[PDB]
Amino acid sequence: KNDDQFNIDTENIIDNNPSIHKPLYYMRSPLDAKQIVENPEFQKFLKA
Amino acid sequence: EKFRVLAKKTTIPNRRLMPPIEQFRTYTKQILPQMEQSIEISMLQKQFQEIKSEELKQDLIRAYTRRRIKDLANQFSKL
Amino acid sequence: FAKNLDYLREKHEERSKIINQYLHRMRAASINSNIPLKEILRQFISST
Amino acid sequence: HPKELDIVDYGSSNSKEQENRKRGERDLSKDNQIEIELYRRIKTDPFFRHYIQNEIKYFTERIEDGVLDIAQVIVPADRKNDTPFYYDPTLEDIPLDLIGIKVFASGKRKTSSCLVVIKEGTGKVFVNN
Amino acid sequence: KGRQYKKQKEEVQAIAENVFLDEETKLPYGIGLDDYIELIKEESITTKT
Amino acid sequence: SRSGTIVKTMQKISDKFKVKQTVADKQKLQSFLTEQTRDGSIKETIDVTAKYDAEFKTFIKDYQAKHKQYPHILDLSHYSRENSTLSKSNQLRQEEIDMIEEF
RNA sequence: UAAUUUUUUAAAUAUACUUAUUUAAUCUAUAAUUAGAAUAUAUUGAAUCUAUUCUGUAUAUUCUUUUAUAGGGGUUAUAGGC
Ligand SMILES: [Mg+2]
Ligand SMILES: [Mg+2]
Ligand SMILES: [Mg+2]
Repeated sequence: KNDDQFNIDTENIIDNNPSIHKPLYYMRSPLDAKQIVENPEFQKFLKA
Repeated sequence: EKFRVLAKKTTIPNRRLMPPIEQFRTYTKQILPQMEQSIEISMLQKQFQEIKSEELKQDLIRAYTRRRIKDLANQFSKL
Repeated sequence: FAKNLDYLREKHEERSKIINQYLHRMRAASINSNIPLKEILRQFISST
Repeated sequence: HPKELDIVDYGSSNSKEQENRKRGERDLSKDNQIEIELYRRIKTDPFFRHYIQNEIKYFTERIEDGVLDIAQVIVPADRKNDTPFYYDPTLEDIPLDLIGIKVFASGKRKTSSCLVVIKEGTGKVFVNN
Repeated sequence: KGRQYKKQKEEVQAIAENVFLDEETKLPYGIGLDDYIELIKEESITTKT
Repeated sequence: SRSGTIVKTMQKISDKFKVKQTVADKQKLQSFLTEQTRDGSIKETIDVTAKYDAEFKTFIKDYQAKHKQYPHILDLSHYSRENSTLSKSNQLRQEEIDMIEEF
């Protein structure tokens, strides 16, 4: 369970980082959905 | 101070010392409709909620436009 | 909070229906098609 | 035709760039200095390396797709989203940058030329002394 | 952002950095006729010798 | 321009009814959640929908902490060249020679 | 308890004046609003019929346009000569 973060590998652009010529796959301020889930607030509201 | 003497017989005064009409027009034209549309729509979206048919929904809107276009017909009658 | 969940239900359902068309046609492109292979790929690419 | 040059053309040539320093890319022409800057960037850019590997293939797939329609008497035609997505950079928001008292005044007419000299003092005037 | 606008003396002194006489010559090298100088340095020598 | 103002308004009006200031249905919304909460399908719904729209991202961006701001992708290759380490000069010596030999 | 007018000598400074040389037309920042054109995408509406079109709005781009706010500075954009 270290399958959560997200990286770009800015040094070796294309070999390590696939499909980088498509924007939706690659953001400038990417999300971490696990944080969004694991905030206790967000769990309360849905149960609310 | 008010006066200072430069030299002999040379006196001089020294110099080295919410519009309503816009307050109305800005209210009539700009502020009313932006306050009205938020009201005039929310009074309708609630009314569209209880309904489940799509015929009435698209006729009330098109009736709302007619009743709102007359508002402009009166303005162009003015100067 | 609850409104913004309805803001998902539209999009997730939109993205689902659009996808489930392509999935149906690749089952058809396996059979009904001159040029089966590309239609399996074209309908993927438009999903990207 | 040999381009003669003048006594004055020597000030800029050597004072700007000293002979002690080595020679570098900045000493070259710009049209060549750019190609290096392209050769050093295109190896990393995803677009150019993708579009150029596949350029011939787009030129063929459009023909094979077209010949169907000539075989199936329908006029040729193009579909939507046959191609990949490529960045439309205009739609994307990129940075523009990476990152006492005196006065002397003149005035003029047809031929005259006035010069004013204001000093602090009483109301007092002179013209040509 | 230092001014490219240069006055005369800098444009003058910038020239003298590159030109320089020699006592036997009294003629300048950096103007472009340095080749013609090296004749006269030899001619004065070949005559006496 | 009397005929113009009439047209522009009616389309401004039509756009606003498409906005949803309220809930549409509740049985659908609750059934939508129970299905996805059953097995943890929520995260996929958040990631994918957040990518091809910013409005849902803006709402959820606040719940997130520890943000990162990479450069923009198009300006990335240029960003790497400017930040060339001393080691990368090893490349640039070669890439300087490869072109000089051409010229 | 002053220092007028004029002449002369020595030095610095930039502001007329003299010379050379560069540029010269209609602006920004924002907003609303008007007038309209070109593309591309999305899209409401219109079919008594070329709806593989037309129109309208938004988005981005490409020049154009009214007013407002604030602030920014004008002619040479012309007239002769050869
Ligand atoms: Mg004169
Ligand atoms: Mg001067
Ligand atoms: Mg002149």
